[PDB]
Amino acid sequence: AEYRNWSKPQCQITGFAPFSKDNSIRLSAGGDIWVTREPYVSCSPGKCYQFALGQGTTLNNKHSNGTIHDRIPHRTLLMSELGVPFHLGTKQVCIAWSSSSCHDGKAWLHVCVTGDDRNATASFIYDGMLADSIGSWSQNILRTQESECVCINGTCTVVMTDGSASGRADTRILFIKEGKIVHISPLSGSAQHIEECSCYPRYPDVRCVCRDNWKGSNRPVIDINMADYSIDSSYVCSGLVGDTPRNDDSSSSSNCRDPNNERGNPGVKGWAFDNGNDVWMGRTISEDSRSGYETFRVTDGWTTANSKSQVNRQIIVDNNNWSGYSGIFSVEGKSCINRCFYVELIRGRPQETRVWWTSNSIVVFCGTSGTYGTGSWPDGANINFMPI
Amino acid sequence: AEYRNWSKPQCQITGFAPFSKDNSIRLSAGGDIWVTREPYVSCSPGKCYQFALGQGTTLNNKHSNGTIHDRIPHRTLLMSELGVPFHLGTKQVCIAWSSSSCHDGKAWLHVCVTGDDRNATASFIYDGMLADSIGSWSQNILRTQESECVCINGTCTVVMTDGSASGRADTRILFIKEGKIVHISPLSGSAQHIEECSCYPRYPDVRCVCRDNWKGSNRPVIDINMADYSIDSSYVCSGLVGDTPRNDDSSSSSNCRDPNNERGNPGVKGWAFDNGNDVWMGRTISEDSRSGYETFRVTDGWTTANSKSQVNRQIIVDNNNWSGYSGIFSVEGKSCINRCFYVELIRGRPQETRVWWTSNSIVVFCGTSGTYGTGSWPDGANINFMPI
Amino acid sequence: AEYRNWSKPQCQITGFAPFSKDNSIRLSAGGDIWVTREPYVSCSPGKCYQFALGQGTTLNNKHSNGTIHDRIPHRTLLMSELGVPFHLGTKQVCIAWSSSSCHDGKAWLHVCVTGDDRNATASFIYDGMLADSIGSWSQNILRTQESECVCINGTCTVVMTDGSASGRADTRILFIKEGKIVHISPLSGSAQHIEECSCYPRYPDVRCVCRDNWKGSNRPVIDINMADYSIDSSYVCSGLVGDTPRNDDSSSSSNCRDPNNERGNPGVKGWAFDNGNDVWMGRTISEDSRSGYETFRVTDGWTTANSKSQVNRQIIVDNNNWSGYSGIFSVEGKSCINRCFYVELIRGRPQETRVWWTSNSIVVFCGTSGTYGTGSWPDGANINFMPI
Amino acid sequence: AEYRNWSKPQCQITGFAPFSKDNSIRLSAGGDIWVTREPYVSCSPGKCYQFALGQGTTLNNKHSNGTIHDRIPHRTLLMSELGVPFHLGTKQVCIAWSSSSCHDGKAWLHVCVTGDDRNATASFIYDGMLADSIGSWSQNILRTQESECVCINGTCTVVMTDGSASGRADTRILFIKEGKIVHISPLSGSAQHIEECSCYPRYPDVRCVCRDNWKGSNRPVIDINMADYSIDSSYVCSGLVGDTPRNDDSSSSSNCRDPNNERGNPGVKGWAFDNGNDVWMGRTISEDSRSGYETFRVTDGWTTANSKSQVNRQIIVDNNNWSGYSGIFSVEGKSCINRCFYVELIRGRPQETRVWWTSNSIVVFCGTSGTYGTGSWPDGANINFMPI
Ligand SMILES: *[C@@H]1O[C@H](CO)[C@@H](O[C@@H]2O[C@H](CO)[C@@H](O[C@@H]3O[C@H](CO[C@@H]4O[C@H](CO)[C@@H](O)[C@H](O[C@H]5O[C@H](CO)[C@@H](O)[C@H](O)[C@@H]5O)[C@@H]4O)[C@@H](O)[C@H](O[C@H]4O[C@H](CO)[C@@H](O)[C@H](O)[C@@H]4O[C@H]4O[C@H](CO)[C@@H](O)[C@H](O)[C@@H]4O)[C@@H]3O)[C@H](O)[C@H]2NC(C)=O)[C@H](O)[C@H]1NC(C)=O
Ligand SMILES: *[C@@H]1O[C@H](CO)[C@@H](O[C@@H]2O[C@H](CO)[C@@H](O[C@@H]3O[C@H](CO[C@@H]4O[C@H](CO)[C@@H](O)[C@H](O[C@H]5O[C@H](CO)[C@@H](O)[C@H](O)[C@@H]5O)[C@@H]4O)[C@@H](O)[C@H](O[C@H]4O[C@H](CO)[C@@H](O)[C@H](O)[C@@H]4O[C@H]4O[C@H](CO)[C@@H](O)[C@H](O)[C@@H]4O)[C@@H]3O)[C@H](O)[C@H]2NC(C)=O)[C@H](O)[C@H]1NC(C)=O
Ligand SMILES: *[C@@H]1O[C@H](CO)[C@@H](O[C@@H]2O[C@H](CO)[C@@H](O[C@@H]3O[C@H](CO[C@@H]4O[C@H](CO)[C@@H](O)[C@H](O[C@H]5O[C@H](CO)[C@@H](O)[C@H](O)[C@@H]5O)[C@@H]4O)[C@@H](O)[C@H](O[C@H]4O[C@H](CO)[C@@H](O)[C@H](O)[C@@H]4O[C@H]4O[C@H](CO)[C@@H](O)[C@H](O)[C@@H]4O)[C@@H]3O)[C@H](O)[C@H]2NC(C)=O)[C@H](O)[C@H]1NC(C)=O
Ligand SMILES: *[C@@H]1O[C@H](CO)[C@@H](O[C@@H]2O[C@H](CO)[C@@H](O[C@@H]3O[C@H](CO[C@H]4O[C@H](CO)[C@@H](O)[C@H](O[C@H]5O[C@H](CO)[C@@H](O)[C@H](O)[C@@H]5O)[C@@H]4O)[C@@H](O)[C@H](O[C@H]4O[C@H](CO)[C@@H](O)[C@H](O)[C@@H]4O[C@H]4O[C@H](CO)[C@@H](O)[C@H](O)[C@@H]4O)[C@@H]3O)[C@H](O)[C@H]2NC(C)=O)[C@H](O)[C@H]1NC(C)=O
Ligand SMILES: *[C@@H]1O[C@H](CO)[C@@H](O[C@@H]2O[C@H](CO)[C@@H](O)[C@H](O)[C@H]2NC(C)=O)[C@H](O)[C@H]1NC(C)=O
Ligand SMILES: *[C@@H]1O[C@H](CO)[C@@H](O[C@@H]2O[C@H](CO)[C@@H](O)[C@H](O)[C@H]2NC(C)=O)[C@H](O)[C@H]1NC(C)=O
Ligand SMILES: *[C@@H]1O[C@H](CO)[C@@H](O[C@@H]2O[C@H](CO)[C@@H](O)[C@H](O)[C@H]2NC(C)=O)[C@H](O)[C@H]1NC(C)=O
Ligand SMILES: *[C@@H]1O[C@H](CO)[C@@H](O[C@@H]2O[C@H](CO)[C@@H](O)[C@H](O)[C@H]2NC(C)=O)[C@H](O)[C@H]1NC(C)=O
Ligand SMILES: *[C@@H]1O[C@H](CO)[C@@H](O[C@H]2O[C@H](CO)[C@@H](O)[C@H](O)[C@H]2NC(C)=O)[C@H](O)[C@H]1NC(C)=O
Ligand SMILES: *[C@@H]1O[C@H](CO)[C@@H](O)[C@H](O)[C@H]1NC(C)=O
Ligand SMILES: [Ca+2]
Ligand SMILES: [Ca+2]
Ligand SMILES: [Ca+2]
Ligand SMILES: [Ca+2]
Repeated sequence: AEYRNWSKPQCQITGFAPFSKDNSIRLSAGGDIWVTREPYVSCSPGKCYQFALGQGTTLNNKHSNGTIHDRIPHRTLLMSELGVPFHLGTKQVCIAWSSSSCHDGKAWLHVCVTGDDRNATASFIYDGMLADSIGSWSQNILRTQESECVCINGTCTVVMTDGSASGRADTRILFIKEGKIVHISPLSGSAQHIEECSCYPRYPDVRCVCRDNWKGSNRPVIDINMADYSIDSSYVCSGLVGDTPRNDDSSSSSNCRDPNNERGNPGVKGWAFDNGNDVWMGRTISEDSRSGYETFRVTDGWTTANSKSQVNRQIIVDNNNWSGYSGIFSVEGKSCINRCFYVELIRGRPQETRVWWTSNSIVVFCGTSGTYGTGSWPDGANINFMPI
Repeated sequence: AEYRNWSKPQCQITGFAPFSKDNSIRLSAGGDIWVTREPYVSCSPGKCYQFALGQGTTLNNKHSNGTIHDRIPHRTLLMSELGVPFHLGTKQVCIAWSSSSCHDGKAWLHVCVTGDDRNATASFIYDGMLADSIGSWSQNILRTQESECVCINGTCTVVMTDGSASGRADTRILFIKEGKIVHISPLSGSAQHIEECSCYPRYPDVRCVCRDNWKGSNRPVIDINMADYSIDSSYVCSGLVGDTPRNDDSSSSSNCRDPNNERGNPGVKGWAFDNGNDVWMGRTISEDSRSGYETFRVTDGWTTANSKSQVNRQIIVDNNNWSGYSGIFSVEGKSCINRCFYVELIRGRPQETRVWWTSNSIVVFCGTSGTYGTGSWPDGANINFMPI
Repeated sequence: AEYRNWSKPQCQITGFAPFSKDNSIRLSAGGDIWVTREPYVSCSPGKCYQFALGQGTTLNNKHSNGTIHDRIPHRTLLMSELGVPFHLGTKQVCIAWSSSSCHDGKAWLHVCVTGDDRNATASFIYDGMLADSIGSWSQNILRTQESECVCINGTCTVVMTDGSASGRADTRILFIKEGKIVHISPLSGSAQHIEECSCYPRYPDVRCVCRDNWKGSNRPVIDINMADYSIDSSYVCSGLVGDTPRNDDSSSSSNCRDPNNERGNPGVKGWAFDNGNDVWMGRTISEDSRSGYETFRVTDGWTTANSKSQVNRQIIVDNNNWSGYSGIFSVEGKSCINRCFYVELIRGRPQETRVWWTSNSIVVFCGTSGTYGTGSWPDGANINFMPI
Repeated sequence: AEYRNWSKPQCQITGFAPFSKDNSIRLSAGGDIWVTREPYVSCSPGKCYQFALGQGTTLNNKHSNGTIHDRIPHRTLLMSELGVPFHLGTKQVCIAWSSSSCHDGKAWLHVCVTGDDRNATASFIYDGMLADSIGSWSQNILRTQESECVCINGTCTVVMTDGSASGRADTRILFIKEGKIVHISPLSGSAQHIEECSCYPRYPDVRCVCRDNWKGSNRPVIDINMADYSIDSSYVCSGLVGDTPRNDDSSSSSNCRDPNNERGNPGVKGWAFDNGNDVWMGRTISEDSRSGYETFRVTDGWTTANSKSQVNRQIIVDNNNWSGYSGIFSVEGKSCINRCFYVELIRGRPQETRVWWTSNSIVVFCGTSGTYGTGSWPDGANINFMPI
């Protein structure tokens, strides 16, 4: 086995087609299934896996009470083949309340953060072995992507932020080789309060679309040069913005350079990617809350400030149903690199108070250059049928 | 690994021998097992798998209520090694309320249809990656075989129908290479309403025996030329007809060319195959309902209109037990190609109203050129022992 | 991969050491575990598996009621790695109420008998594919070994009896090559009623020690010539006899040639093997019932009629606990072939009537040339803690 | 594959980073999970596994009652990939109420002791086969390490003790090659009572740190010459001692040569390792009971009697939570050999009497040469939420 390079152009797509759905919450009502959140998807060259942060309990279990809290010592990174639900035989790959994973063509790298909020440890696990670690550098909360990292030619890159709810954010970009940290670069350019990057290979570089936690409903973009470790950043140009909350479509804006100061907090993890002058992106259908999900393309939305010219809309989850985080992953075909995405479907607290638990399922779609129809693919659990 | 060609003569069989049984419903009464329907079986060169359309729930689970409905967004295609029941570690391979799968010698192809009734999407997944998609061409329930597709020399063929189950039904035959659609041919010949084809290789071509949903209790036959993509069709010659409902054996008929207009609707998925002038075929034992199952050969039943000369009858499931859909799969031996079949054993609604769910198990038989005995292998669950 | 030949001498042993235990019944009281009987063990060159005939149900399940009956259509052959209990992910390899399995160095062969009592079918499954079948030749009850068959240089041999409670037994030895029956030899020599052979390779031939159902508490022996397909048979010489029931040790006998006419019915499946003039053997501790288990060597017990000279006795299961069938399997080391055995530990009906089910666990021991101590390794479940 | 030699220097570590946690007890309250104790970890060159001694039952199962008792015939050695909890599909690798395991670069060796207290058997299983066995030499509870053995160049070593727990016991060091015992050496040097050694490679030799059961709260050290089979022993020099119970830090001592006679009984399994003149070690935080866990380095604590100079402390489990046994394992990187450890987190009896069972989970950490933060990673189960 050789290192992956992702050295192919991006597939020209017309939209997205259904790929996978796990039905975790529906299954939790008649079986032993992990309580989770912050899922994502990543593929080795041989196959695709779903990941998530467990809460150290199954759902029909009294320890599921209070699982809205993000950071406890019992959280571990779960890894299962895509489509296989998170049952009791699922592997806990490392201890983590924040994570990122990727495969370099030879082995899996996992970045796993756990410990005290303000003095955390990030472990780097390469090929099933502990290879390196780093402590929190600012003693705010050290956190990472909650989606796949990206490796080119044996060098993997991951974005991390040591930040706090007060809008403090010290963002650094790590370069890692067989689990060893070989360089760390500070964030540079105009992006301001970066969390939870969704990154993708754009050979010879890497590009991330992130979450502005504090001041922008427009999404930050980071460019990472894999050859000399230099960094740049800005915001997605599209006047149809990707975060939640946000203004409505006729009053929303972006100038490509600065956070837009429109309903900037708290934001939600999401994704977007460039196709020439155009941008493909997802977002929640609601402007206020994490409900529904839609994808579309914005013509000129990548290079012209404030374009609002959409086309190729699809509903993924209708607006009567809960969504959550979303993110990108990439797949190498014979001649081109395809872009896919997942949507976290959160059930329970805080929106549904009949139960005491918090958990999610997922749905996944992939780029197609064929044709397709319409639908809606929500979580599908009836909250009244669940353990409490 | 090379592509499969199926370029051997058909095994001369004397009947069928027991091969596999999954006991799903019996197991569902003391364990977490998936609710399913529309199962089938397909073998790679290395092993066999069972497939089915899940209902996004286990059986001992309140979400099993109402699983008589065919099309919900939570249906996924389940895949498990043959004989491993559909438990909670089962892989959901794609989102689907109608499907077909086959292995081309290198990798698995799955065809997965989901979404709105009037605007569905069919996804094509090859080697674990999304390779193509199509949208509905008549806007009235795009649907496919619910059994294995067939590949020769890297080209896979699958039959799909869209449109009104009564009138203006539009059947198309797709040709697919590594998951990309390379050609689509319209149905041609005298077959009139086609659904749920059971197909098999007949080198260098492919042949399918289908279900006439509307006017015929005699089964349609479709021939598919894999060299030039041309199509022909007619009806199985045998005066002993294969659909349900049907007339009794002394008043049933077929003229090879047209639907017989004898109790044509609604039909059931089934199979048949040719051996020279003879046909081997399965059907339900009851002429009225989906109860029992029997196989036999009809001498001259392939090439002479209205032959009623049977031999080699076997009871697979006795007429005191429910059956369901059935279909064919093929297996390559060292010197010949064998034919096998599966029977869906449907339990619950509509026939059994003590419970609120609908599900199935399977039983599977394969051609033999040896000797064999008799028996009956029904589902075996006691409806009174079940969750409700 | 090449075919196995088992062309190594037998390891010289001093006794047996503990190898595996599955604890099935103890686990069944707090988990979903298959109901089974007639287990055995067999190893491919890479690993060992435990096998058993399921009853189409888990134990904590209302379908476990009435599982004392030996022959229903829902019985399937279960296969799991040795030490992994028979849980819901266990593979049902074929449909069977009697079976035998073995690995030829390239693939698994399973012999699986199911159907009507008096008109059964035996299927032969090689490398996951149905390769042949045979019907009952006498229309009594067709049955096979309930332990491993043996393959040498690509030819596998298995012993089958088509027999009935009226002392009738038509015994045949089959020779099978990649799942095809290539020859069938009748039983020959002085053994009279043969059931449930425990067989082992003894290069270039195969040797079996069986159960006499009717006239002998001394065990029949069969020799199988793998070059010309000829057969011979006789009875184990040892005056300490291996069947149950049997006379006590001072009044028991064998003349090497004939059944001893001492408490000959019904017997139990068991094993023995030769080491020069000596025999190693197991048997129940009780002379009346299937309780306890012990092993020992009888000096001159293989070649001198009526030798009662035991040495190296070990208790495996003490005489306050239920045993059951036992059998032999063989393991290829780098320089020699070791002999190992399993004991079925039957719980429930008919001996324990608080419950309505019958099932078993197993314990497994292997030949050692070292030293060892003492113990007792029974099933260990408390019948009062079980589902009913 | 070649034999492992561990012929690299020890990684220069700055402390330990989080690696794995299994959450067994928390899962256990809503799922079928094995009752265990005496866990450990060991890695093949390809992956890591967790091991433990099962109690022949799951926790939500009436057979869990009374599982404080250490030695029953139903105890088996459980083996699972690190992070996969001990669920019903877990492999039981051998029968054992005491064990040790290790990989020599080609295959797994397991040492498994079971049977009567006064006449036990130790089985040696190599590459899934029984290879050798030994009987008890002092007739008073033959027992071994409860952590990984160590192999260099194909020869594996394991330390065993038989005889009175707190009298004179008879400790022997076994040398094993492909499962065959090739030499046994008696303990030699000044160590007096030895139990439950934690051993590691220190090329070309092996070094163990053990438990003095009777007279010392300072830990015995054994040196094992792998080429010559010669043995030496003494006590860890550090005045900060590693056993439990022990005196407080200002009145504790060690003279490197003798047990310190300070609260010597009963002790607990633990570990330490040398780095030049320094020692790295773990211990319980409490001096009286098995509560909490901490690691640190003692400067000059390996070569100067009574050093109390600690640095680089880390809390692993805080002192409001139960700990248990701990031990070491080693991992081969590209340029150096890393040291890792596990901690057993015991729940239930005798400390927690609301329930009738005893079981544990684990947490695992590995050496790092990077930086890290702080935390506490206890078991996390609420005793009030558990089956009784
Ligand atoms: C079966 O399923 C298919 C596949 O899912 C469905 O087809 C979808 O339908 C989507 C919804 O209609 C559609 O996406 C929309 O696209 C329009 C842009 O539409 C175009 O306008 C441009 C601009 O010059 C033009 O390029 C287009 O091309 C024509 O020809 C081309 C080929 O050359 C082809 O693309 C076209 O089909 C067409 O023949 C076409 O004219 C966009 O405006 C839509 O966005 C508005 O509407 C949605 C609601 O659907 C809102 O949520 C948005 O906010 C937005 O509305 C705002 O903006 C409006 C101003 O534009 C304003 O009027 C509103 O008030 C509001 O402020 C949306 O992006 C897909 O492109 C199409 N996909 C494909 C592949 O065709 C099909 O409908 C299904 N059929 C059935 C029966 O269900
Ligand atoms: C143990 O297991 C085995 C294997 O399963 C069982 O063997 C089965 O048994 C099946 C039922 O009998 C049988 O299938 C039937 O086949 C007959 C055709 O049989 C032949 O008839 C022809 C000529 O017309 C004849 O020449 C044949 O030759 C004999 O001798 C030669 C020697 O050279 C040899 O080649 C042959 O093997 C045979 O020994 C032979 O007799 C067929 O007629 C049956 O069809 C009617 O019956 C079934 C009920 O069984 C009805 O449901 C059907 O609807 C059908 O009924 C129509 O037929 C009549 C004529 O019109 C009419 O009365 C009715 O009203 C109706 O209209 C059926 O298909 C298998 O062939 C046989 N398999 C084999 C391999 O032998 C065995 O029975 C089991 N034993 C026990 C003890 O349980
Ligand atoms: C710890 O564990 C070990 C191993 O598990 C225990 O030592 C076991 O003990 C077994 C039980 O005693 C024993 O098996 C017995 O063997 C005797 C035969 O004993 C031998 O006699 C021959 C013949 O002259 C002689 O060669 C032997 O000398 C030595 O050399 C051999 C080398 O080949 C070696 O095995 C030893 O080193 C050995 O000392 C030796 O003297 C046999 O007579 C026993 O069978 C009778 O007793 C049992 C009860 O155990 C009955 O159930 C039988 O039916 C049988 O009784 C019949 O015959 C009697 C004599 O005529 C008569 O009185 C009765 O009424 C009846 O008709 C039995 O098979 C093992 O060989 C020995 N194993 C080993 C490996 O050494 C040790 O006991 C354990 N310790 C503790 C404290 O638990
Ligand atoms: C985020 O996480 C990190 C990593 O976990 C935490 O950092 C660790 O913090 C611990 C706890 O403090 C440190 O361990 C302690 O080490 C003490 C010795 O180090 C200091 O003293 C020596 C000289 O004797 C100095 O040389 C040191 O070095 C300084 O400079 C060097 C550069 O050369 C750097 O290494 C350092 O960064 C410093 O800048 C240190 O200043 C050691 O004394 C201590 O042991 C006592 O304390 C504990 C409680 O912590 C007791 O339980 C224990 O019994 C010992 O107590 C006895 O000791 C004395 C007298 O004998 C008395 O004080 C007591 O009463 C008692 O009798 C412990 O081992 C650890 O080294 C450090 N790790 C690293 C890599 O730095 C961060 O704190 C955490 N941050 C936050 C914000 O949470
Ligand atoms: C989850 O835990 C909460 C808080 O511990 C439980 O609610 C409490 O119930 C007790 C009585 O058992 C009251 O005295 C408290 O005042 C309640 N607190 C709150 C915040 O409501 C709750 O019942 C637990 N949920 C479940 C399903 O057991
Ligand atoms: C399954 O669901 C059905 C309907 O979705 C339930 O039946 C209804 O129960 C309601 C509420 O009690 C009644 O008012 C209605 O008359 C019922 N509807 C129908 C169509 O009968 C049914 O009880 C559910 N079954 C189970 C076992 O939960
Ligand atoms: C297992 O099945 C048996 C036999 O069917 C059940 O016992 C019978 O129940 C009938 C009808 O309900 C009673 O009238 C008889 O007293 C029983 N008949 C016989 C022949 O014993 C038994 O109840 C079942 N066991 C469980 C646990 O459900
Ligand atoms: C676990 O088993 C123990 C041992 O029998 C039970 O504790 C005893 O309970 C019996 C009656 O059930 C009492 O008479 C004894 O006094 C108890 N013994 C001791 C030492 O306290 C206990 O009931 C069982 N626990 C559970 C949950 O079943
Ligand atoms: C199977 O597929 C291959 C690839 O298409 C075929 O390859 C050959 O056949 C072509 C058509 O006859 C030739 O003109 C090509 O040059 C040639 N290509 C290669 C790579 O050999 C092959 O014939 C097919 N085999 C069968 C039995 O249909
Ligand atoms: C990547 O890596 C090596 C050197 O580190 C180089 O030789 C190789 O040719 C490179 N390949 C690609 C695709 O970048
Ligand atoms: Ca924002
Ligand atoms: Ca019809
Ligand atoms: Ca007998
Ligand atoms: Ca001590």
